[PDB]
Amino acid sequence: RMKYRKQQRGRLKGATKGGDYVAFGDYGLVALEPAWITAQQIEAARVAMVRHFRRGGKIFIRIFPDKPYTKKPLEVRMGKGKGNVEGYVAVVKPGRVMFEVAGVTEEQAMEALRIAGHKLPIKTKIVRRDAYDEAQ
Amino acid sequence: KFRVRNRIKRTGRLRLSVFRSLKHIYAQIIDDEKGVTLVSASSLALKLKGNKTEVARQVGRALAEKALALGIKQVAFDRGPYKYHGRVKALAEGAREG
Amino acid sequence: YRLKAYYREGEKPSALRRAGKLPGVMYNRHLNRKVYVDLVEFDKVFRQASIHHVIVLELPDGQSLPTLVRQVNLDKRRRRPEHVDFFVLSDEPVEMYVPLRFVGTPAGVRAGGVLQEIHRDILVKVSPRNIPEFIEVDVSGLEIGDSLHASDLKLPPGVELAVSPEETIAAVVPPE
RNA sequence: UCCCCCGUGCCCAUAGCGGCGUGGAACCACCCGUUCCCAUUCCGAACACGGAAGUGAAACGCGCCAGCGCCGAUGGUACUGGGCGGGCGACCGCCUGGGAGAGUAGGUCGGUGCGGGGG
RNA sequence: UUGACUGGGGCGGUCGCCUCCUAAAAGGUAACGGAGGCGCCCAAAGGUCCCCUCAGGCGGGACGGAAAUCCGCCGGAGAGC
RNA sequence: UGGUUCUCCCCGAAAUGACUUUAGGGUCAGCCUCAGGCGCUGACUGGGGCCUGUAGAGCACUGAUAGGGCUAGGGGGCGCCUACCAAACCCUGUCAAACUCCGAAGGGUCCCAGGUGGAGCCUGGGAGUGAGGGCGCGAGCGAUAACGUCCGCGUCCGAGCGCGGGAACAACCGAGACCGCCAGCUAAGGCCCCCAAGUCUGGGCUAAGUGGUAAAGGAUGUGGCGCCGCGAAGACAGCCAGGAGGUUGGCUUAGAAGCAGCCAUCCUUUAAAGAGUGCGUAAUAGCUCACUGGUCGAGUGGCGCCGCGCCGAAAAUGAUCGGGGC
Repeated sequence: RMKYRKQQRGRLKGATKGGDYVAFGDYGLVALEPAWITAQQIEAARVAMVRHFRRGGKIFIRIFPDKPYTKKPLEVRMGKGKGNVEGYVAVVKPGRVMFEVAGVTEEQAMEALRIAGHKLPIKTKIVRRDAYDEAQ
Repeated sequence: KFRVRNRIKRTGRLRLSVFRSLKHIYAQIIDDEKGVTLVSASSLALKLKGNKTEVARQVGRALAEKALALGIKQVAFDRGPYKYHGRVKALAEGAREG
Repeated sequence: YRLKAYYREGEKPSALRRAGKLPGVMYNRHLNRKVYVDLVEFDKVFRQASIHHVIVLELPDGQSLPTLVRQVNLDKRRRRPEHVDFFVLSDEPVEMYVPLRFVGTPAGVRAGGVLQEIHRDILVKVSPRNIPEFIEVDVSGLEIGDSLHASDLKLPPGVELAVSPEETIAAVVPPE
């Protein structure tokens, strides 16, 4: 909700930023293919997330739209598009961890995310943890 | 703080860096671009009287001869906090003018 | 724990990676060497050992060095280690993260609400001769309210917390 | 030769901040005064002149400390001149040279020419 | 005589100059691509010499906002131009 | 706009910039050719010296950001209090063409060298071009549409619709055609026949005619590797038999007393342990193991990456991988 905007499409090269690590939560949802995820999609996932286990734990959505997706009105050529119209999106490079759950069973957690994946226009993978950290 | 550096505005080589203490005044001829000093004329770190101004002169005469001796003349004055006033080198010899 | 650490000569990191090895490096104010292990090896150890407990490497020539893993790198696409820097311990007081355990069950069940491991394990200055396995968290008397952090831990001897102190190390929050 | 100190330049934070004791014989400063020179939109605060009684408390100088700051490898990757495969495509990969940024180990409370005064 | 551009023409918009970006680490670089200015102003807002150093933040202060003016620390530039 | 007449030889473009009542026209520059003149200075390469601000990356400024912490202020009863509704501020995570603490490869230029080339440089005569196009890589516009559209570096076509391959086919792969030969070696791609040259020699995979070019998403389709159980505390499949007692605790009980729904997850006690996964109505009342003996005496259940394949798969004149046929 700010700054001067209606920006350049730009492209998604290798996913040099497609691969973080569960930061909070317990289990997670990492992306396999690069893409633009419409807020419309995030919610549509998150919602079903919470909704899968009514009155459950916590949901963390690390990805976040901010890129304005413009579009023409159904005509020809003459200056950038009315822009936005539908809205904004976030850019996901294969490997980024989109959503992550916690405070619940793996049977409940794992199965929860699985659904989300159906909402997102990508191919996903689910992860656990115990991996990366900065301890000794 | 005083960022004076009234100097720094010295481009024509040869600097007559002065320095007034609270009893003794020191003057010094320096070559920049090649950091080194040549002529020197302190106040009491020399000897002479005990009167600032009075001294401030006989202390400059010092630089005169001393300098001229090794082929020095045209130069520019100096010292930043200086405040061109009491302390003085109003003396013959050096073509530093003033 | 322990596991062979075969000396890295210095040729084709991928060659390893791909072959079966796992480039690494061991160092301290004194030592600094190129090493390599084996996925299945390192994994089987770290997966459980991580970097909370001591690791001793068996160099092909007698050597038996006390160490810890300061950092491991990942190949973004499909998390798989790429490199590893080993901290060859000795005696000087050293820094390191030590695990924490949240036992019991703080109020947060009637209406729900679950905690949030705000700092699974923390770093505290300590001398090697003493290296606590994991530390305890006597929290269970706080609801959606506040949370604990910094000096709210029975940090045993030689455990001068090495943080702020102020790092919120835990917190309980509402459900969905 | 090696110490101490007053001027100065250079490197341009590894010399910084903040702590901790020290130095007054010399230097330096603060001090002693406002008659003269000259002073502050009002103040000798600062500029300035004349004096040296008192002081090292300020300020500066010199040491020690790592808590902040600054520096910071090696490894390893990202990316990449050039060359080149796979797949329908979206994209993935190799060969040959180059090679960070972050982060780790760790380093640092300076270094160094010139001229002076003192043992 | 009743202009040109123009993802046909008309309608619409535009037409010179300045500044970012696009622009792919020398320059230069398109599109009816993204985004803003100019068609003036200073007789001091110009010379030179000599001085001073900001904005903020924190306390403390009669009237006094949440910055009127004062005093005290901190603040290398985020003010000014 | 159309037309422009004999022959051979040599070199050979351009479809860009600027200004144009200019936009299918023109002037100058750029690229071409000829003459003369200067002679190693050319392209490209090696070694040095600076310039740079992209790719990556990073939040130190500009902004944006999810969660927690702390906390001016601001709602709600109103003092205490209460969910980040929420300023700054600190963490944890991040994002950016018009952000940068940082920063490559690379590019530009100067010097010293290499480099005799249809290289260069100077002057002058003659031009044409100023309608490009495809492909690859980097970006805009588009819809991460177009044989779309604009630029940037390169290339090929243009002018190489001359030659080999790709079934056919300007620009994809190979390669720059003075001419002749019933000579040889090789490119690409090929070697079952049409159709030149292996039905060549090992080692594996696939049974769809896949190969013979469709996606999310699906399935004990196959073949090869891995980790967790756990099997004389000898069931993994038939199979016998109990199908335990306070369990029949919660709103709603009209009924939860698993076999309504939100609150439990203790106990008694052993065949063992259902805090009950399951066919129901009015609960309840019955059924099978989710546990255990007898024989039976052996590999069985649970997840996961890899190779190939399968479902997902509907269009119009007769069909087919170029065909035959594998």
